[PDB]
Order: sequence, then structure tokens, then C-alpha cells
Amino acid sequence: GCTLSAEDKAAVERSKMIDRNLREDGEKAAREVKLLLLGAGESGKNTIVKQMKITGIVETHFTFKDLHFKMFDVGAQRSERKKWIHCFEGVTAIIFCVALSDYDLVLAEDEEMNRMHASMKLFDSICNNKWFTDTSIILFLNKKDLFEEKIKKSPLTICYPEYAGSNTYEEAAAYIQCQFEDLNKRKDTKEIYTHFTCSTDTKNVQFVFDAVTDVIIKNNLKDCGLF
Amino acid sequence: EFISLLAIILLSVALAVGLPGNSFVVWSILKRMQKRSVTALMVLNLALADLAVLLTAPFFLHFLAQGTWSFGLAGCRLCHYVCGVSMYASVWLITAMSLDRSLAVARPFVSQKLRTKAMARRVLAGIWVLSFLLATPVLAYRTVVPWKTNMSLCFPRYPSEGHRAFHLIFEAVTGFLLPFLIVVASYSDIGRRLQARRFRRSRRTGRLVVLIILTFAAFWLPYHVVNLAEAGRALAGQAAGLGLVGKRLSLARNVLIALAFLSSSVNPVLYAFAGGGLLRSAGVGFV
Amino acid sequence: NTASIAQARKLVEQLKMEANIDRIKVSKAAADLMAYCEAHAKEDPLLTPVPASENPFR
Amino acid sequence: VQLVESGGGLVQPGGSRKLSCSASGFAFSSFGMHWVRQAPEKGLEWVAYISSGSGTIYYADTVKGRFTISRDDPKNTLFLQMTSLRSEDTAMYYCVRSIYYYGSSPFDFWGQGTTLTVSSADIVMTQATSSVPVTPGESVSISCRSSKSLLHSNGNTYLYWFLQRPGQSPQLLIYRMSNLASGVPDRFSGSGSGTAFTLTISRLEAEDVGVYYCMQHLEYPLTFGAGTKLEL
Amino acid sequence: SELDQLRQEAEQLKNQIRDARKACADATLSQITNNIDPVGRIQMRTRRTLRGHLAKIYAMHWGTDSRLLVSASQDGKLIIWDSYTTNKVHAIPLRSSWVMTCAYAPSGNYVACGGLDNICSIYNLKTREGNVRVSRELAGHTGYLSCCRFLDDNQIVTSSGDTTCALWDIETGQQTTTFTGHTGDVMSLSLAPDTRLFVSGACDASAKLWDVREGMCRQTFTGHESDINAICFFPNGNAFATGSDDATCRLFDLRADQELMTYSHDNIICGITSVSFSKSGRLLLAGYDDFNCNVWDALKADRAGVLAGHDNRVSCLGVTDDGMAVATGSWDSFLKIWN
Ligand SMILES: CCCCCC/C=C\CCCCCCCC(=O)O[C@H](COC(=O)CCCCCCCCCCCCCCCCC)COP(=O)(O)O[C@H]1[C@@H](O)[C@H](O)[C@H](O)[C@@H](O)[C@@H]1O
Ligand SMILES: CC(C)CCC[C@@H](C)[C@H]1CC[C@H]2[C@@H]3CC=C4C[C@@H](OC(=O)CCC(=O)O)CC[C@]4(C)[C@H]3CC[C@]12C
Ligand SMILES: CC(C)CCC[C@@H](C)[C@H]1CC[C@H]2[C@@H]3CC=C4C[C@@H](OC(=O)CCC(=O)O)CC[C@]4(C)[C@H]3CC[C@]12C
Ligand SMILES: CC(C)CCC[C@@H](C)[C@H]1CC[C@H]2[C@@H]3CC=C4C[C@@H](OC(=O)CCC(=O)O)CC[C@]4(C)[C@H]3CC[C@]12C
Ligand SMILES: CC(C)CCC[C@@H](C)[C@H]1CC[C@H]2[C@@H]3CC=C4C[C@@H](OC(=O)CCC(=O)O)CC[C@]4(C)[C@H]3CC[C@]12C
Ligand SMILES: CCCCC/C=C\C[C@@H](O)/C=C/C=C/C=C/[C@@H](O)CCCC(=O)O
Repeated sequence: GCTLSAEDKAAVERSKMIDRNLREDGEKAAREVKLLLLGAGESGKNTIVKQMKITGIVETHFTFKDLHFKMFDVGAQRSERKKWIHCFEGVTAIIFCVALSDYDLVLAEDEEMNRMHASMKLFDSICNNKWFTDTSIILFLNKKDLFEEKIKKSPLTICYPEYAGSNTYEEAAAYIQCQFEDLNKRKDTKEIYTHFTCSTDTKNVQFVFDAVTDVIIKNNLKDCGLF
Repeated sequence: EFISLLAIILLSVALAVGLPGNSFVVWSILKRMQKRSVTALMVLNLALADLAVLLTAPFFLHFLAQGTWSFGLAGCRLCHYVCGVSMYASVWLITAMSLDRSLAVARPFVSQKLRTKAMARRVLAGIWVLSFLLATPVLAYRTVVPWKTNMSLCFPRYPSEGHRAFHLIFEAVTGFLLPFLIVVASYSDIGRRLQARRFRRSRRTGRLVVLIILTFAAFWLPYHVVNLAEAGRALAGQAAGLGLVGKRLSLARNVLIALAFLSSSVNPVLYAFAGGGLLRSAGVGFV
Repeated sequence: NTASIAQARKLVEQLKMEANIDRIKVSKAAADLMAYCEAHAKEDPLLTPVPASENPFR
Repeated sequence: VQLVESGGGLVQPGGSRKLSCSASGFAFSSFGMHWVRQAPEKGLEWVAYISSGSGTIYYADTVKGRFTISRDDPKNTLFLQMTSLRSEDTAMYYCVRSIYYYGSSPFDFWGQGTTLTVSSADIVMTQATSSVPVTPGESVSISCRSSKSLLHSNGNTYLYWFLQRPGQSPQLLIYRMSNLASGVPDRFSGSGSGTAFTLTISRLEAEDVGVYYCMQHLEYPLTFGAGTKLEL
Repeated sequence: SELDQLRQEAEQLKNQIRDARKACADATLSQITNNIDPVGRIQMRTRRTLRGHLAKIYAMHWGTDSRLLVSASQDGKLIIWDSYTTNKVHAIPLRSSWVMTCAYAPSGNYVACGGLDNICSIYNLKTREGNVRVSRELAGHTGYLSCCRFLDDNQIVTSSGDTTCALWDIETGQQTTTFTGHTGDVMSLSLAPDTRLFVSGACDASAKLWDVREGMCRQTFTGHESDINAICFFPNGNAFATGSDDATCRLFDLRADQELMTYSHDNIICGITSVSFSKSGRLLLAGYDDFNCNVWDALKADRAGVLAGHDNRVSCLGVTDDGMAVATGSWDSFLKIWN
């Protein structure tokens, strides 16, 4: 205090102004909604991005009901996920996209590997990670019209050997949704939300809003004690 | 003669239960956290008010044991002012925490841009200022009068009956009714709104609410019931200590406050160590 | 095809280039590291702390 | 970088006036500013100081209570307001830019000044010389002196050297007694020790003649020398 | 059978290299230094604490004057501190938030940063404008950027997840040289104190020594069991120490083409994140996942002078050029200075 010169005092004042600006930016940066986007190759995620009115990481922004949404798409990164996944440890939610009409298509050079089983493996690997033990997932099922058109001549037994039901759209779709939700190994600390997308279904953005609200409320119930 | 033993036992238990917990909470928050968001500040203020209440007990134990007031007019007035201020501060900190939890669920985005350090500190300062203002009528009522041969005691001398009724009714209204109604309404609304949240929570988050309500009521209700009864008998034209009812009321107004010295020993457990909202459950050196 | 042939040829060439290098025994390197460590010891401000009057960090 | 002052003219005794300075070409809101004054035929005299963020203001002993300094950040303007003007307020005023962080160079860019014509623990600085005859290609040495000790306890020594050429405005040469400013030939040097300091020039050229000033920045107020007029 | 013959020749050359490396071993370093007295117990205190970051911290670098620091965090901020008075000298906002590395120019005029956008950004500190500007953006990599180190005001070297390293000329913005040969991702590199060679560590559990002017691989080192997370280089220029995800550190020598010692303990089963040496090369400091960093005697391989005092993983640590202080950062968003 009394052992400082004038120049030292000016330096101190400059440092204090820098601190104040940092604090203001930090307060502003914590009221955004950060979503991480995922889904296997050619699984309708491009259509999902297009519908909601929106190399390295690709980032997208939008604003709905006075809320700022930032979506991160990291599909181009061809490296190992165990080197950059922990950078996303504190996101609000994970959006996952799959395609309903890929249960009888050959994926790789081997004809045995079909696409639906690959999507199931990817979902299993994401859901039960060690850096996402209490992060919620929002699940989108795409191309339902094509699936309904295809099931007339294509039986679902081609991919699920143990299926012992009818050959109608509703029961098959319910079976697929149940077979996906039966992979959550952390049923007490995590929740899964499921939707059936459609072209004219603008509701698929409103759905997202709804899920986010629940998440926010839960987090509040952990700030003010009570949990 | 049973009153002295009862009050001594109650105050000894209250001290032995409520000193270490508040001391540990204050030490941990002040000297072992590298950062404190909001809730830590309010638990710290609750611990400070609890210690301020609990630290003026030895004088009252001395007055109960030696049978005389050996601390003088200044000591009596200072002790009573300190106790009043700290009790009011503790009660209204409880009420503020209740309202905060209610707002965190009624509007989840409005409270994102409001719940911050600056307004927390402004609210705390306002609460403490109001607590200082409210305990005033205790600093101009308690005097000192000789008791027997060489015996003296300090006690309130109400110049009339209207003054006694005013003080008692004002204390009862401003110290139990409004905080209780606010807490009840807030937690009822929380429990009603949670019913449509479609995530699984109801294992031990309904127990804490009921414990809070019951702990508040069981400790602060009898004293204010007696307050209202005495005020009613005063407004009826009767006189304090006149007859059987007055004696039984005046004899029942020396143990209830020793019971209210107990709610300052359960707040640290009920707001910092209880599992629901484990702020300090994980970090304990008690093993 | 022949791309694998070219890749294997590159690997063989790199291995051949590495194989022709002069070497010294481990004891010499041990002695050299020992000498460099022992010849600058007195000027290490962490191995041997300095009096609290010369410390810029107090 | 460009500072332009305006507001000068003729003022009768008493009265009041307001000087302004417009900045362009740099981040005006990160710099502190000074107002400095020069008499018609005397040395430089400091006037006022404002800092970045407006959280500090300083005046001089002979002006405090009469002058007022202010800044406008969104529009990048600086203002001085003077009232009750006496006959000792006839001079030319300059606006000076200054920035303070570890390793910066303050007092680096000076304005062009505007004229105004009206119809003790401070450190004293002494320019021991008033004129020197020299010839081109030689070497020159000038020295000045203080009263207190300019060397602080952290190791700095706050002495500044400026040049003013005929018909121009001052131009920083040396800051903190040994550090050469950016854009200055390497034939200038500064040295010395407590209370006695020396500037040195080697192999003079033309356009290198004028008046040299030595200033201190150890504490407020800031005090100038009287100047040495090197001649050729 | 041309491919089979080429593979057989490769195996024969590998066996010849192994035989050459086998015949040069006489005595382990722990035998030549059995008469060295231990350095005793080493205790350090926290002199300063630097606060202001609001997220995890991924990199820091020391200036050559031993007075200034730069640090990068995932809140999108790069901060330059004065470490004697704990004053802030500069604060710079980045364009991409996912930063992973830092570098500070040896002169003092420039800083650099990169990350998950496949770009290296270079910033100019000393302008005529008072602010800091973006001077250059270097593009041409296809995977994330994990390290970068200046050589002078004009040349820089970077490492990416493509398995490739690159040497760039800043003025034109063009890749002057490319270094290829790793199979997995490259995670770190360390220059030499003459700017003539450098070393690189990769996720295929290997290290490579490269010559800069020629532009080709010169030597390779193996021996770990998992990927390598950090690499450092001995002061005299003839050794370097690595830290992998095995809970082990190791020392390799260029001239003998061998391995010297391993530093590991049975109670440590986590991964190392960063290593560094001391001025005389008598103390190897290493950060760990246990939330604290250890100090190892470097010639006897027996010490842990724990620098406890962090609440999360230690990301980065460094030592000044004069050698009086040590700095550590971590995922709890605090920096600490010790001596
Ligand atoms: C469809 C219809 C929709 C309806 C919408 C509303 C519905 C339900 C919501 C009701 C909840 C009320 C909102 C809380 C206000 C508040 O601000 O909280 C609290 C602020 O205390 C106070 O000022 C008051 C303290 C003491 C209470 C005083 C109230 C008394 C008023 C008059 C009483 C009259 C009696 C009536 C007679 C009854 C007849 C018998 C806790 O403060 P604290 O914990 O310190 O922290 C804060 C800061 O950090 C941050 O700035 C923000 O204030 C908060 O986020 C955070 O609470
Ligand atoms: C023993 C008798 C005299 C009663 C003692 C009264 C004190 C116990 C009360 C009265 C005023 C209260 C203070 C009023 C204002 C505040 C500001 C408040 O601000 C903060 O929360 C600081 C934030 C931080 O510490 O990070 C801290 C509590 C404090 C000091 C209160 C502490 C407790 C005080 C001193
Ligand atoms: C006013 C007089 C006539 C009665 C005084 C007693 C009541 C004020 C107390 C006693 C029982 C309390 C109730 C006990 C149980 C609950 C459930 C509680 O809801 C939850 O705990 C939800 C928990 C979850 O959803 O997991 C809401 C408060 C409420 C209604 C309490 C409201 C306040 C009550 C009625
Ligand atoms: C049980 C829960 C709701 C806590 C509430 C405690 C009260 C119900 C108990 C504790 C103290 C008791 C009192 C202790 C002393 C007396 C004085 C006694 O003397 C009289 O006859 C006065 C008449 C009257 O005022 O009721 C009447 C019972 C009463 C009020 C008791 C009424 C019941 C009280 C208030
Ligand atoms: C909700 C619970 C925690 C509060 C209930 C009050 C209780 C703590 C009990 C325990 C001791 C009881 C007291 C024991 C002694 C007396 C003296 C008694 O006066 C008599 O002489 C009664 C004589 C008779 O029995 O006729 C008046 C009731 C009172 C205050 C009792 C009131 C009710 C008290 C305080
Ligand atoms: C938040 C509610 C505020 C209402 C109470 C406030 C002040 C009580 C104040 O007037 C009196 C306090 C007395 C405390 C202790 C009194 C002792 O005498 C108790 C021992 C019993 C005895 O003395 O017989």
C-alpha cells in the first residue's frame, strides 16, 4: 500500500479491471444450453439439423423461447475418442440419431454386419461411459415412413431372430424402442427420452425443449440441497 | 423447585449438543473450501447466528444456580439484546432458505440469472439489519429489582397492561406465525409441483421436509402459546401471578425457553449433514 | 499389388538406415550424466535453497 | 495514431474556456492521459492527470480547484475545463498518452498542442547547463541533477529524457534512465547514478539540435528541468 | 514372394538392431551411482496462488525472463500473468474454445495456441495500437493439434493427431517440411537447447528423434507398454525422459541407444500427465492423476516429495530458466508457485 510507487498502483488498477471483465464474461457464459450431437454414418442427423432451422468440430447456434442453444457436431474427427471425449464432460444433454429403415442393409465389406446392430453397439458404448454417468440422452428415430412402406414385404425376423410377434408397424416400432431402451445400465442416475421424427413434425424441436426443462429442474434440486 | 433442575438439564444438553457442530461447520466453510457458491454462505450465517444464541447460556445457568443476579443492569440488558437479535436472525434465515428452494423449482430459468453472489450478500445484510431492529423492545423493559434480603434479580417491568399485551402479541406474531406460514406454503407448493416431472426422486427427499416442519413446530409452538395465553389473561383485566392460573402460567414460562435453546443444536445436522443435499456429508473428520 | 511392396521397401530402407549407427557403452553415458549433475550442483536453487534475503518470492 | 487538440484562443482575465482533444488510430480506452503546459519562452510544466477507467484524477498545486479533467470513451474525446483564468495562464497545452503495465513505455506519443493567450515536498530538478557549442561528427554529453533519490526499493529509477525541435512538439527519447524508445537511432544513450544523470550523443547529424528536458516520475506532482539548448 | 522376402528382411534388420543394442549393456545406472549420497527430504511451500480461470486448465509456459507466464483454459481464455506481484498483464479471448496447448516466443513478442480446430493461431503482443491482434493462422493439418514450440520469430513446429509433424515458416504461412512415420497419434514434442533436433512421442508407444534441416526420421525408441502422454529433454542435450499411461516414467539416452532407468511405485496405479527437469538435472518432477505431483531424485530413482494441494488432476507443470520457482496447474482452475 504505502510501499508502492505510482506506476505500481496503476498496474494494480489495470489488473482489477481485467478481473472484473473476466467475472462478467464468466457469469454470462453459464446460461447457455450445450448439446452434443451423435449418430452413426448416414443416420439422418443432417436432416435433423436441417429441420430445426439452423475441418474440426462444427458448431451451430439457435435461439428458442429466449434460450440460447449451442449444438456441437464432431463427426469429422477420425481419431480415437478416448483422447478428446473428456472435453465434453459437462454438457447438458446428448442427442442421438438412428434410422429405422436400416435393419436389413449391409454395412461393411462383410455382409454379416448390418447397420442396426452397429447403431446398437454405438449407443451401448456412449450410454455406459465413465465420463457420462448422469448425463441424459434424447433419442431420435428417423425414416419411419420408409420403414412402414418396407415392412409390407420385408419381415423383421431378418434381423431379430427371436421376434415372435405380428408384422405391423406399431408393434415392430415398439419392439425397436424397447430393445434400445433396454440397454441403459444406469437406470437410477440417468433418464432416456425417445421420439419418432417426421418431416412435418416440427414438434421435434419442442420435444427437445421439454426434455431440457426437466434436466434443468433436477440440477436445481441439487444446488438448493434436497437431493 | 423442579423448574431450576429442568432448565439446568435442558440448557446443559443444548450446549453439549450445539457447540461442536456449529464450531465444526464454521471452521470447515471458512478455512477448508477454495470456493463457496451460495448455499455455503447461508449455512455459514446460520451457524454464526446459532453460536450467537448459544454463547449467552452460562449467564443464565449462573442465574439459575446461584439464585441471584451477579452481573448487573448492563450485563442483563446486553445478554437479552444479544439473544433476541440472534434468535430473530436464525428464524428469518430459515424462512429465506425456504423461499429460495421454492423459487428454484417454480421458475427454473428466472432463478438462473438472479441467484448470484451480489444479491445474496445484499439479502444477508438486509436480514441482519432487520434482526437488529426487531429485538429493540427487550432493551427498554428488563430492569433490576431486589428479590429478598441481599437478593436481586433482573426482569421486565411493564409500566401498564397495554404495554405487556403489545410486547407479547408483537413478539408472537413476528417470531412464529409468518415464518411458519411461509415455510409451510413453500414446501407444499414444491411437493405439489414435483408430481409431473417424470424422473425418479422420491426416496428420502420427502422425509427432510416433514422433519423441518415438525422440528420447527415442536420447539417454537409452546412458548408462543403461553405468550398468547398470558396476553389474553392480561387483556381480560386479570393480573400476572394472581390466582392458580397465573402462577401455573408464570411457572410454565421458565422452562419453555430452555426448550427453544434446543432448535439451535439441530440446524447444522438438518441443513449441512443430512443426506438430502449432502453439503458436508462426504467431508467429515469424525472417524 | 505393388503399393505394399513399396511400403515394405520403405520400411526395410528405414531399418537399414537405423542399423548403421555407432554406439558407446552405458558406463560412459552414466559417467557423463553424473559429471554434468555434479558440476552444476551449487547453482541449483531447489536442490540447495538460498538465504531468504535473495528469494524473489519471499 | 493521431491526437488533435482544439479550443485555444484569446481570453480576457477571469472568464472560462474548455479545451478538447480528439483521438484516432488506437485503443483510446486502454490509455491514461495527461495535460501538460509550456510557457511562451520557458520550460515544460505538468497540469493534470486522468487514468483508464476514470477511477483516479490528479491536479497540480497551482491549478487544483480551478481546473477539471474528464474523458468520453464511446466517442474517444478528452476534455479540460478552466475557470477564473489569470495572467499566468498564457501558454501552449499538449495532450499526452500513457500506459502502465509491467514493461510498458509511458509518455510515448505527444499531440500537437493548442495556444491560450490571456490579456513543498515536490522534487526539484536542475539543468546545470543552458547552451553548448558543438560541430557535426563530435560527441556530446549533458547532465542534470535532482534533490531526493529517484531510485526506488524495487530496483527502478524513474528518469525521462525528451527532445523538442524548432517548430515541433516533444518526442520521447529515454524512459527509466537507460531504455531507448522505439524508433530512435542507437547513437543516443543514458546513464548515471542517484541524484546525477547523464545523456550522451555520439556522431551528431543535422536535424538533431533542439532543447533537451529531463523529468522525474517518482511521485506526484511531476517536475521538469529548465532545458539545455544545444547549438551548432 | 516379394512381400514375404521384404518382411523377412525387415525382421532380420530388427534382429540385427536388437543384437547391436544387446552387446552395449554393461551396468545399470543404479550401480554406477551406489556411492552417491541421497539428496535427503525436499519440502516446498506455496508462495503465490493465481486465480481467475473458470474452467479446466490445459497448458502453461514460462517466459525467458523468469517473470511472466501464459496459461490457457477451456473457458476460451489465454492469460498472461506477472508472477512477482500476481498482477494480470494481458487477457486474450480465443475464437475456438477447445484449446489444448500453449507456446511463448523466446524473444517475448509472440504467443501461439491451438486445439480441436486443426489450426495454429499466432498472436502479436507488442503493437502500436495498445491491443493484441491475431497475426497468423496456420492451416493444413487434418487432426487435432497437440503441441507447438517456437524456434525464432519466423519458424514454428507443430504436432497433430494425423501421425504427422510439421515445420512452418510463419511469414508465408506454408508448410516448409513434413515429418511422417508414426502409426498412432502424436501427443508431445520437445526441442533441444540448440534448435537442431527434436523428439516426439506417439500413441503407438514409441518415440522418434528427428533432424530438422534434413527433414527425415533419425532414430526410434521403444519400451513402454501404453501411449506416451508427455516428453522432456535433459539439459546437456544427450538424454530425454518420457511418461506414459503405465504409471511409469523412463530415461533414454541418444548416444548409447538404450534405456537407463524407470521411475514407478507399487502404490501408484494412475497415469502421468507431464514431466520436467531441474537446472542441474537432479530432480525430475512429474504430475499424476492422484491430484498431486511427485518429485523424483533422478540419479537414484527413489523419492516422492509430494506437492499436495490440488483438488483435481495435475495438467501442466514447469520450471524457470534460472531455476528458482516451480509452477503447477490443474483441473480445479488454480495455479500454484513453489520453492
Ligand atoms: C401460474 C402462476 C405462477 C406464479 C409464480 C410464482 C410462484 C411461486 C414462487 C414463489 C417463491 C418466491 C421467490 C423468492 C425471492 C428470492 O429472491 O429469494 C429469497 C429472497 O429473500 C427475501 O428477499 C425475503 C426474506 C424474508 C421474507 C419476507 C416476506 C414477507 C412479506 C409480507 C408478509 C405478509 C403476511 C400475510 C398475512 C397472512 C394472513 C393471516 C431467498 O434469498 P437467498 O436464499 O439469499 O438467495 C437468493 C438470491 O441469491 C437471488 O438473487 C434471488 O433472489 C433468488 O434466486 C435466491 O433466493
Ligand atoms: C456477540 C454479539 C455482539 C452479537 C454478534 C453479532 C454478529 C454475530 C453478527 C452481527 C452482524 C453480522 C454480520 C453482518 C454482515 C455480514 C456480511 C456477510 O458477508 C459475506 O457473506 C461475506 C462473503 C464471504 O465471506 O465470502 C458475512 C457475515 C457478516 C459479517 C455478519 C457476521 C455476523 C455478524 C457480525
Ligand atoms: C394447520 C394445522 C391444521 C395442521 C398443521 C400441520 C401441517 C401444517 C403439516 C403437518 C403434516 C405436513 C405435511 C406432511 C407431508 C407433506 C408432503 C410434502 O410433499 C413431499 O414431501 C413430496 C416429496 C416427493 O415428492 O418425493 C408436501 C408437504 C406436506 C403436504 C406437509 C404439509 C404441511 C403439513 C400438513
Ligand atoms: C403438541 C404440539 C402441538 C406442541 C404444542 C405444545 C402445547 C400443546 C402444550 C405444551 C405446553 C402446554 C401448556 C402448559 C401450561 C398450561 C397452563 C394451564 O393453565 C390454565 O389452565 C390456563 C388456561 C389456558 O391458557 O389454556 C393450561 C394448559 C397449558 C396452557 C398447557 C397447554 C398445552 C401446551 C401449550
Ligand atoms: C411438544 C413437546 C416437546 C412440548 C410439550 C411440553 C413438555 C416439554 C412438558 C415437559 C415438562 C412439562 C411441564 C412440567 C411442569 C409444569 C408445571 C405445571 O404446574 C403445576 O404445578 C401443575 C400442577 C398439577 O399437576 O396440577 C404446569 C405445567 C408444566 C409447565 C408442564 C408443561 C408441559 C411440559 C413443559
Ligand atoms: C425468534 C423468536 C424471538 C422471540 C424471543 C426473543 C427474545 C426473548 C427474550 O426476551 C428473552 C430471552 C431469554 C433467554 C433465557 C432466559 C433464561 O432465564 C432461561 C432460563 C430459565 C430461568 O431463568 O428460569
